[PDB]
Amino acid sequence: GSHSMRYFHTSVSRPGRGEPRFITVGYVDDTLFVRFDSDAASPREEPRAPWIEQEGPEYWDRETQICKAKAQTDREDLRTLLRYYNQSEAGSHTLQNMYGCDVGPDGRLLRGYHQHAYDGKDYIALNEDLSSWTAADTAAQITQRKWEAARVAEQLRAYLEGECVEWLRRYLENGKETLQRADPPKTHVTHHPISDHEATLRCWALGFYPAEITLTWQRDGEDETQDTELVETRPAGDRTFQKWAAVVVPSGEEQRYTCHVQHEGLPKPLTLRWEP
Amino acid sequence: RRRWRRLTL
Amino acid sequence: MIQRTPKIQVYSRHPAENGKSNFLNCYVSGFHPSDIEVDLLKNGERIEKVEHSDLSFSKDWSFYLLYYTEFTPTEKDEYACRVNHVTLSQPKIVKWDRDM
Repeated sequence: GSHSMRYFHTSVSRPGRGEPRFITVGYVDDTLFVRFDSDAASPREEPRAPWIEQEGPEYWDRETQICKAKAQTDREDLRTLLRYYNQSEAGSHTLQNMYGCDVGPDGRLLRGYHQHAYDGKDYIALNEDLSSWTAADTAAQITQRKWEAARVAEQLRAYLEGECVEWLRRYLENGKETLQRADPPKTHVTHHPISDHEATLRCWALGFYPAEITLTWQRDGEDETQDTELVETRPAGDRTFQKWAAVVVPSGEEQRYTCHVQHEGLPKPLTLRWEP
Repeated sequence: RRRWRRLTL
Repeated sequence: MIQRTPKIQVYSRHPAENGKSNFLNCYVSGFHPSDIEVDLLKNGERIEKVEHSDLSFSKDWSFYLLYYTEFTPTEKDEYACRVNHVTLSQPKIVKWDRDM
């Protein structure tokens, strides 16, 4: 199906405790494949998936160079942001950057991304046109002016339409055993009496990949959007994910409830019920 | 692979 | 500055079977800032040498981390995750319930 590549970056200042810590990770879809941590014993970008290990020493050298340079620009940027927001040097602040691309089943570019956040809030983002900017405030507008002057968007468009797509294609081929395999959820419903007149029905999805999934409870065919407790999809640690959806039902009415499961690993949506 | 060129805000 | 309190889930990698080796997970998500402290507890005491994922974040910029350790569940042994964060007046303890 469709695929994505993303590089995430986080620098966190710590005044009086040395220089900011820098951590960057790369993903293809929901698979971590590279990492770099500035606090590591001897910081290098490291592989985190088998299909990237075949890349030569030249690949790792170049990647590590970029990671180290990005740690440095983040340090400069954190200093710049203190100025832009008239902030003291006393506090810890956070700078985040994500960039990457989405491709369709045939490998064509769907969308490119390049965005920043400061202290957990939107800062500046490259628009979908890969040519214009959305700045969140007057500080971000200062960055926008600099980046428009330097024709940064044009550079990003070139990368996102070119190398991003091409290297994603390469990774998808090299990791075709895993990246191009969807694992369907293993599903079941559990029942737990709360009291004499109420019971919890919990619909489970386990062992699935990728993470995207929809779990919905129906009562007499009606979506129970507003009464369903839905946990955040969580990693099992073996590359697969887990999720559940729960409803509180009047006792004796269990069979009026159906759980519905949609996942790309499934040929068609599943319907299940509690099986006493 | 990552974008080579540096960028500051 | 905006602050977001962590969502916390404590669970096993595989369905729990007494006497069978497994992994105990504590997944913290949806938080900001990124500074967080997470312990896994066995009968109220901290488990040594717990591993964790590298800091990453969701589309809304909020952070997530997975802390994990190999464990062999029993009937008697109680497990939990203890989380501290700036948004918390006191560390939050979430007990492992093999049905959650």
